[PDB]
Amino acid sequence: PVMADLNGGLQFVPELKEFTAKLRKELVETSEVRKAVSIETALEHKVV
Amino acid sequence: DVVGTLSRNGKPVMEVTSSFFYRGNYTDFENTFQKTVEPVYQMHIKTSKDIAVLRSKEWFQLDDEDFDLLNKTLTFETETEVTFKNANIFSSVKCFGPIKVELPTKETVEIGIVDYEAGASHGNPVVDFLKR
Amino acid sequence: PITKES
Amino acid sequence: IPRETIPFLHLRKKTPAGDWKYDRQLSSLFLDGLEKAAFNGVTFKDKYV
Repeated sequence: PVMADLNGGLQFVPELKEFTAKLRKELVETSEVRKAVSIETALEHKVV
Repeated sequence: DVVGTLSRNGKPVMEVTSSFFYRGNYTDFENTFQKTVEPVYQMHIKTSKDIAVLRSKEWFQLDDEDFDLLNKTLTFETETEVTFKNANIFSSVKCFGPIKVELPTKETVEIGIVDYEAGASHGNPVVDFLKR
Repeated sequence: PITKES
Repeated sequence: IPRETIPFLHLRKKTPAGDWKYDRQLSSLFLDGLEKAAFNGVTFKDKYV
């Protein structure tokens, strides 16, 4: 029997779950704050 | 709108307020000004996004930049002074007063200052923000 | 660089 | 426990690589538990199984 690792060295990044989850949090955080700050600077412009 | 202050022994005792109206048609907006004392606005800061939005605003100025706002309750005790260009457009808009954090004891304590200043505006964007 | 054996 | 020797009963630790290899320390903890148990007994009072 043959066993082929076709896993791009992913085995070697530790705490793969916590790390994966951090990457998603930081992307979403960056998106959310930019969308909110966008909407609010738009409204502050409109009021003025 | 007029505001008196009666003092005895160089100490305030009571405030009088009286409002007068000159019936007629008046254009002299350069002699027009209005100061209002806004209601106290409260905000529960839950998310790190909430705090990012506040730092976005020039007028939100903390004593200590690194103050941890997360899960704190801020109050905004705000006066707004305005001058008029005409019936609609304000010639200038000022909105200032202390920003306070609620402690465990329920005592509010100054941690910074609202400081907004502007020329020709159609509105006060600080009160608009705090209202919503 | 991550795929040595430490 | 002769160092170089793996006991007939042991515990294992997960390596960062992800395999479960013998761990001398945890195995000591367990084997000492057994020795204690054999001489003095173990109580399970207040254990719901």
